[PDB]
Amino acid sequence: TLATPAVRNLAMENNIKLSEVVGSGKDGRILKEDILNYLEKQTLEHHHHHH
Amino acid sequence: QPIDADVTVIGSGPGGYVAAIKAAQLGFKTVCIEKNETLGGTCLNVGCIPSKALLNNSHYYHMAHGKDFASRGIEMSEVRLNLDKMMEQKSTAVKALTGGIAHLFKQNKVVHVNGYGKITGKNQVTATKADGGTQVIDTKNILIATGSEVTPFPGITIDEDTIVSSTGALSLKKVPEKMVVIGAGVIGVELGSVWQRLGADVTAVEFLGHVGGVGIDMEISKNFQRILQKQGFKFKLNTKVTGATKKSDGKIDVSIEAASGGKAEVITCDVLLVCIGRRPFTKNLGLEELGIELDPRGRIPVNTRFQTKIPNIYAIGDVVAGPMLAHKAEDEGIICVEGMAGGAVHIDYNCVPSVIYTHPEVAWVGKSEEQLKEEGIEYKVGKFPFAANSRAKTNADTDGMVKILGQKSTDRVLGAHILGPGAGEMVNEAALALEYGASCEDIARVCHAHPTLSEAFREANLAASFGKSINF
Amino acid sequence: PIDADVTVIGSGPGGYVAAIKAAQLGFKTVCIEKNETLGGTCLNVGCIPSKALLNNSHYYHMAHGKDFASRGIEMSEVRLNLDKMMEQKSTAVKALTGGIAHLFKQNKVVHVNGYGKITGKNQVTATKADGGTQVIDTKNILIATGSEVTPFPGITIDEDTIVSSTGALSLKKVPEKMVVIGAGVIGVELGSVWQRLGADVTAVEFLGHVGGVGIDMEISKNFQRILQKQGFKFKLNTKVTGATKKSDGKIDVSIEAGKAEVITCDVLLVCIGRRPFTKNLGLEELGIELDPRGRIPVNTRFQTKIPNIYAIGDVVAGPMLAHKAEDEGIICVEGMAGGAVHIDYNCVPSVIYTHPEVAWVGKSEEQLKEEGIEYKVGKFPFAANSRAKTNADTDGMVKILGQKSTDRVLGAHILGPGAGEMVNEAALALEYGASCEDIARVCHAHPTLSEAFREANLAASFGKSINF
Ligand SMILES: Cc1cc2nc3c(=O)[nH]c(=O)nc-3n(C[C@H](O)[C@H](O)[C@H](O)COP(=O)(O)OP(=O)(O)OC[C@H]3O[C@@H](n4cnc5c(N)ncnc54)[C@H](O)[C@@H]3O)c2cc1C
Ligand SMILES: Cc1cc2nc3c(=O)[nH]c(=O)nc-3n(C[C@H](O)[C@H](O)[C@H](O)COP(=O)(O)OP(=O)(O)OC[C@H]3O[C@@H](n4cnc5c(N)ncnc54)[C@H](O)[C@@H]3O)c2cc1C
Repeated sequence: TLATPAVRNLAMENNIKLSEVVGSGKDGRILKEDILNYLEKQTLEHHHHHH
Repeated sequence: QPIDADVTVIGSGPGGYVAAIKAAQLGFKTVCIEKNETLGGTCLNVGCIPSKALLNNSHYYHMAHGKDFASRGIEMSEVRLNLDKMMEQKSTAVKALTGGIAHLFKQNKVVHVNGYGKITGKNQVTATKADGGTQVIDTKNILIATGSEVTPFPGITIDEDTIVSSTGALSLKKVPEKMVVIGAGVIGVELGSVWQRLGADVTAVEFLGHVGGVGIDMEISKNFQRILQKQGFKFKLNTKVTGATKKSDGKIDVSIEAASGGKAEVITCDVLLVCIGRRPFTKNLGLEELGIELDPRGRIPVNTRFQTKIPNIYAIGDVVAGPMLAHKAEDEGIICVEGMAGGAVHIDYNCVPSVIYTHPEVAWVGKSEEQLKEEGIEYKVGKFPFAANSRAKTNADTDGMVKILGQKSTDRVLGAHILGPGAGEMVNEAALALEYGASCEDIARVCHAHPTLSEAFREANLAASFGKSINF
Repeated sequence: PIDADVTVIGSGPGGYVAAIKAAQLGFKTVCIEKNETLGGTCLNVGCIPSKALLNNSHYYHMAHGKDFASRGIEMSEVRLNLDKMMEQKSTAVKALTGGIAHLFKQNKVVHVNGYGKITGKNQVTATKADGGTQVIDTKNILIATGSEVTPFPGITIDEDTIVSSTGALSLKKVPEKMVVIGAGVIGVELGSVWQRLGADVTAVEFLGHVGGVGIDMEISKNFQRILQKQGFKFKLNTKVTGATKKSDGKIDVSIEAGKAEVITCDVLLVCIGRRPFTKNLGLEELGIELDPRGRIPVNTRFQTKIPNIYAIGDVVAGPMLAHKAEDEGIICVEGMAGGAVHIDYNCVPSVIYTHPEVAWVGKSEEQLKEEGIEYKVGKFPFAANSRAKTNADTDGMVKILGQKSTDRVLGAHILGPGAGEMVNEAALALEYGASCEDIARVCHAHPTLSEAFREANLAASFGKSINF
């Protein structure tokens, strides 16, 4: 499970578990843009079809 | 005396000789065919190596002849140039490196065929030596690495005497009093700067509006140009050359005019260097008979595995698309040959670095500000000047800066541009950062040795990330 | 009558950088400096003046010797003007120290010139050179008091003939014979400098290898060999019984494994090491306990027993390097501000600025054995590197140590040209937990020295380089 200090801080700062973010970088590294993508899909989610 | 082989490589330039060595290391029965007296191609014989040598030597001559050394308390009586000796040091480097390739070929059991290669069949290459002595090679794969040649300038005819290409410029028998360079790209600037250092009065004439060729960052280019002019290097940009004529005294009248129109004038020189570019070399290789057509620029078309229209025939290096650089050709030769062993084949040209080995040096990798604006990418900018870098200051070598381009919101590094001391080496750290998809902050948190030039690289990234650096 | 959020004591690489960062993050910041100029050991008597002289002496050596002649640069006479050389050194130092002042100004860092003592858990007192004190009331204290020259038991430094670093850096004339005690990083640098300028130089060293602690032995060995061909002489596995100043001005040096012997020198350099400087600081007066060598114990946030008083730099455990100090300063103040704090010293690079240079980051071979790790070895010589070869500058090699199982890079060691700059690429690779193979597949510009690094990784990964 690969992620730099800065990426780990961003995740922790926004209370994101690293296990629920799939990386897009080399060998599945988790990049800042992945934390940001997740944070953004997390807001759009409140408007997705469900029941 | 025919020969069977798994991979036949035509050309021993950076692309050919590396692909050959590698093909052998992977178990392929490997033949490499080269028409010239020595291996190593354009880079080693008349390119990278001799120019870098002259760039080194002429730089030291400038330091000695000038104020640099004297400010350091190295007082030398009377500094004189011995051009022959200087050229000797250059040839020595070429000899050793070209000879070294023969050695590596022998060590890896690469079969070296000396003659002009022509593809005489979908699975056959024929080499014809000078004396007409022929040699046939039946092979599974053919790798075309036939490189590039000087692009001629219409009207002006190169004689490698007073009208020279890069090749003649690297072996002038005396410092020209006055020299004009047609083209202010990477290679023209380097060779121009060399002779300027040695005492030549030098002017480069360029049709476009900036020095340094395609992809260089506008601000980097402008600062570079400015510094070169301070050194005495002269430029006429947005200028066209209409012709040149040999006068009766031997000197040369070059006629120019604005690229837009008019302002027609005439500059006179002792030596004229035509340096407008290079182009793919495929002469008498037999592509026609094979039905392999070229693109409108002379390049052999290839897919992402470097295969041509004919699945077992491959091409790499200067002879195909992409940056015409030696490390690009080598990479291509490696991954192509890996592909023939069933490997994956992936290269991104946006990750290939460029360097100008002048002083200051210029190096960059990735995307320029202009390339970012025209792709509609949103970005931030961090800069750090070598003036505030400790090792640069301590050496009184303070021209230039590092400029980092980051994506505005993902902090992803998009490009890194260096003008100043140690740029060539420094850009490789940036290359590595790109491979890993580094963010500006990432580089900022990595411990860098102090005092080193590389801290300027660190600081620049810190400024891009945090908005502020520490020492500027 | 003045107070702040953070008070840093000492303006070293550690303190000044911590100061500037403290300010930038929104902290009312004060920095206290006993000395006349800012900078600490690095800028005034350390990195900057030694690198200066290494540069000027390297150039002198090239002009005076065979090098420039082989390039077709010919000269009548090459004469040294040591005053001018020293002057250039000084210009560099004045400029850099002044830059820090301008930086404090720019960042609104309050500079206080005086010997500071910690009088209360939230109060620091700075006693000027004329008695007139100045007091600071503060929520946080950061101790960056750095280090001093460690004296040699029974040898008496007078910065004259028996000089320390400081003295060796400012000699007034070139010594005919010079003896260096300690063949560590600094010791070799300063010796080389004078060795280049004329001095017959001899270093004497208790341990059995030049380079200080942590250097890979293969590298240390080739490095020493190379220095020897330059004329730098070594007595290793040797003890210095003591030094005897003699009457004709010279100095006899008592040495021994136990096979006694004596060597005479015109100047003696005492470079056995450095130690944390904590004198009259108010630690004993506050309940703060040191370790045997004299460092201020701290946790993974750099705070002492007293959770609002931190310490960093040479005054703490870890490699006594400027960039180590600067990094610590930064992550320390980030931590005061609620941020995370971690620094792995295995990822702190080291550099020797002789020619050829030496530099490394991560684990030596010995370290890997002493920890029982299974590893591979890739090497590549600068003799086969195009850039090195074209400049006729071919000594040394790059050594990569990778892990047998995961092909991960564990150590990088560089001997030869551009090693100082090159190790920073190695550092960046470690941070990403790069495999040797990944590095080999990163396109490096040709011709560059950095290709030796690329190739050494290729060799560690696959078994073979291309160009060797
Ligand atoms: C003055 C100068 C300076 C340069 N500096 C740099 C630099 O600093 N950094 C950098 O990266 N690049 C530099 N280059 C560019 C670099 O030289 C080229 O990118 C590089 O040589 C490309 O290599 P290649 O293997 O594709 O082709 P080439 O190097 O051109 O090799 C082609 C080889 O194939 C042989 N050949 C061609 N056809 C046949 C045939 N039919 N049969 C047998 N043999 C054949 C040729 O004789 C030649 O040896 C410089 C170039 C010049 C001219
Ligand atoms: C000759 C030499 C060459 C070196 N070269 C290198 C090199 O190339 N690379 C490298 O990384 N390192 C090098 N170093 C080591 C480097 O100088 C130190 O590691 C670095 O100085 C550590 O900085 P610091 O902030 O921790 O302490 P220092 O730099 O020593 O700064 C501490 C400052 O705090 C001040 N101070 C102490 N106590 C008080 C007090 N009570 N009140 C007020 N002020 C106080 C001191 O006056 C001093 O100015 C070299 C050292 C020497 C001697």
